[PDB]
Amino acid sequence: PVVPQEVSITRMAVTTKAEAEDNRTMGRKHIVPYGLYVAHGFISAPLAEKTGFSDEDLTLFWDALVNMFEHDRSAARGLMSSRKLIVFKHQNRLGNAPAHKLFDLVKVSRAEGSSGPARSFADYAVTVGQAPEGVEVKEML
RNA sequence: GGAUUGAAACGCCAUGCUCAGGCUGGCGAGUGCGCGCCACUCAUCAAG
Repeated sequence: PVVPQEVSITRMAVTTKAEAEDNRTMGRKHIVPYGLYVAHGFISAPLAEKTGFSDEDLTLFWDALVNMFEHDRSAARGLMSSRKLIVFKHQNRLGNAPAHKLFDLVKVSRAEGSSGPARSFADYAVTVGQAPEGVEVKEML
């Protein structure tokens, strides 16, 4: 669970002449002190065959995922980054094991020496179990 | 391999809590109160 913090901020300039008539406005800004998010995804090769999604497209997709947040900087988003990317590659065109059982292999738990609310990625320990025989595990990050 | 009222779908761009203000002015621990009254080191033991 995350506990967003509300930050009150002020601005020197007023926007309208009406409110000018002592001249400052107070706004607020919502931030998550820290949070680690898990995103699942699926790529269907049979659908790709119907639209030409090729291997160069897949490599570009992995590149986007690992570099997704590098160009999305803004005043509101703070610092976001991709920490880890596990890819399960199936031998067969359609799958070889149930997806939900593969997602279970990625265990995310808190480091041993860390207590209290998490404030950095170092407070978490992430491990990947052994995948079934028909699936290959790749760690792009 | 035609159709999961489906297929596609950012809440998003940005914004000083600031400018400043002695905890101060001053107030005896002080007046006083015997360690003191007594009590043998002593009764013996060649020098070789």
